[PDB]
This record gives sequence, structure tokens and C-alpha cells, in this order.
Amino acid sequence: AAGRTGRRQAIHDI
Amino acid sequence: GHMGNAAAAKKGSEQESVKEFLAKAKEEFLKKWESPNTAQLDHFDRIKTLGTGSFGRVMLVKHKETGNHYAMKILDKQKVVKLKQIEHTLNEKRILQAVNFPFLVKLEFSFKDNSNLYMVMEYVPGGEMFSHLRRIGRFSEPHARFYAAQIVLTFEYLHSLDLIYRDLKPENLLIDQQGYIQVTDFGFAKRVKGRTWTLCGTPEYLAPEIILSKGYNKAVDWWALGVLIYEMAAGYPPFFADQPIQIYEKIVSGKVRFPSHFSSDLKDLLRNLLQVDLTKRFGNLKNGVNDIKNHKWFATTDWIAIYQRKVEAPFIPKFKGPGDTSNFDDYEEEEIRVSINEKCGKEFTEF
Ligand SMILES: NC1=NCc2ccccc21
Repeated sequence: AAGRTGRRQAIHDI
Repeated sequence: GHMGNAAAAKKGSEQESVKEFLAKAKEEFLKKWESPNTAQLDHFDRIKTLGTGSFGRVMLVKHKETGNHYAMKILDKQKVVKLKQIEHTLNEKRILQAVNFPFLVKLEFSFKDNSNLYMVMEYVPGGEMFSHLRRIGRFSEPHARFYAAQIVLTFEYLHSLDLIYRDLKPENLLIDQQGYIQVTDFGFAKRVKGRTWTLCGTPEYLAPEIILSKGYNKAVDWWALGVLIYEMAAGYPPFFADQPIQIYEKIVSGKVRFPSHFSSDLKDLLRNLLQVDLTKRFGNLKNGVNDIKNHKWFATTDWIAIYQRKVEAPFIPKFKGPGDTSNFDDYEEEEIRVSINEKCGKEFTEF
């Protein structure tokens, strides 16, 4: 199915 | 049993030698951890941006005196505004100063000015695992296994020092001139004696206990290794959706599906890493990392030979000379402006 194919950013809080 | 006499005794002796190594590694780490401005900005020519995130960027730079090339991480002090953003930056510098392992990037200098924090590391010219993986689609299982073994050894080392890594993904794994891995980006790493509580990491790689706001431990890294091995062998991660909220729902469900080309040995390993129940997750049981290292999918892995970098790599990146950037993607280039006034000085005294 559909999902993120480019670079993925981390999240520092939440 | 599965092993004969000769094999079982060889394995036990190997495991005791690991304990001896980690005891010495901890002594060396603690000396540097208890005893942490080694350059300045105009000592370097800035060449090219190699990657960019929300608080800064990494650039290829050249040292003016020596001509050596390095990767320089630049963090905008004002953009490092949120509480956990600040503490995490101090974690990153202190941990990088103190660790030593063949698959961990080596810090060379750190310093700060009125506007920015800087960390200058070894330049790894073969590019991110991420762009090789997206270009080829997926890695065959022996290829994925060669990289996975380096992550297993690196996490065994970090966890023995009570360090959790917390941001494993192909974007953070660079390929060196011999085809081995270099883990970079310790922005989320932390020394944790038991549990910790910060909600941080990258959505596709978050363990369920992080998403559920539970206090968690080093077992989140072993879950993330399951996500990484799945993505390397499939070409996409196991919990895949357009929006983070949908990703989180899939992660907490407990319901992984595998490509029909995955070997049964691979699926068995992944079911035990991508295990919601912490009393059952590999890496988190009484036999620790040995449940992973002794799994059937790693039966052909010579753990000492990987550590000693004796194994022929599956892929050697092409390199044209010092400072070649051909294995990295292009990014918008922005001027590095340093204010005439100090920003956020008290917040970064320790850096
Ligand atoms: N995560 C990273 N991608 C490219 C790069 C270069 C240097 C340090 C970190 C990174």
C-alpha cells in the first residue's frame, strides 16, 4: 500500500 | 542438540571473550566520559551540503591547514529551542567524544560561536545506505545480513555502556570505502541506567512502548533493528502509511506481514524482534544479545571476522578522489551567518 518513500525526519518530542 | 561438542565449547569461549572485551571497553569509555573548543570556523573551507534537517545541516568541509576533508554538523542554537532538543544536543557531543568502535563515526572537533554549535567528524564518502537501497530496490538476504551484523555488534557495544541509540534507519547509516557501515547522528542517543521517557525517534522505527507513552529501555533499539532488517530485505518498512498517526496505529496492532520471498529463517527472526510483548522480545531476554547472534538466520555470520573487518563486503562504493561527493544527493545551499551577538549562551555553557 501507500507510505513514505523519501527521507524521514525524526521527531524530538511527540 | 543443535551444536556438537566442538561447536558448543567454541561458542561458549567466544561468548566469554565478548565479556572480556566489553569490560575493557567500559573502562576506556568511562575515562573519556568523565573527562570530556578544539577548532574554529575559519579553519575550514565549506564545500557542499550533504544532508539537512529541522535544526541544521551537515556539510563537507576542508581543513585549510592540513587539506583533510571532514563532515561538519551545524546546529542553529536558536532553532535548538525545545527543552528536549537542548539536552539531546549535549548528549550527542558527550557520547561521540567518549565512544570508540569500528562502525561508529569518529568525532574530530567541536566548538561553538554566537549563533551555532559545530561538530566535525570523519567524512564517509560512500553515501547513505538509504539512497543505495532506494536505487536498487532491496538487498538480497546475504547483503542485508552483512549490514545487520554490524548493527548487532554496535548495539551490543553501546548497550554495555548503558547507551541507547534511538534513531536507527538507513538515512543514518553511511557506507565507507571498504563497504562497511558507519553509524552517524547520535542526536537521540542517551545514557540510561534503566528506563527513560522522552517521546522521540522516527515514526516508522518507533517501538510500541514509545508510542504508548510508557517508560522504556534499550529494547527499543532491538525493535528498530527488526524494522531495519525488514526494510533492507523488502525495500519498504513493515509499518508503512502516509501519515505518522496511521503508522503508529499499525505499530501498536501487533500484525506484521512479510513478502513471499522472505526466507522462513528471516521471518522467524523478525517475529521475535518485532515483538510487542517485552517479556518475549529478542535482545530483552535472559540470554540478551546472544538470542540474536545465535539465531539460524545468522548461522553463516563470523561475528569476530565482521568486527575485525575481515569479511568481503557485498558492495564497494565508487570514489574518484578526496572530497568526492558523487554518492550524496544535492540540497539547497544557504549562507552560514554568524550574529554579532551571542545567542543562548547560558543554555549551552556545557557544550
Ligand atoms: N545522516 C546523514 N546523512 C548524510 C550525513 C553525512 C554526515 C553525517 C550524517 C549524515
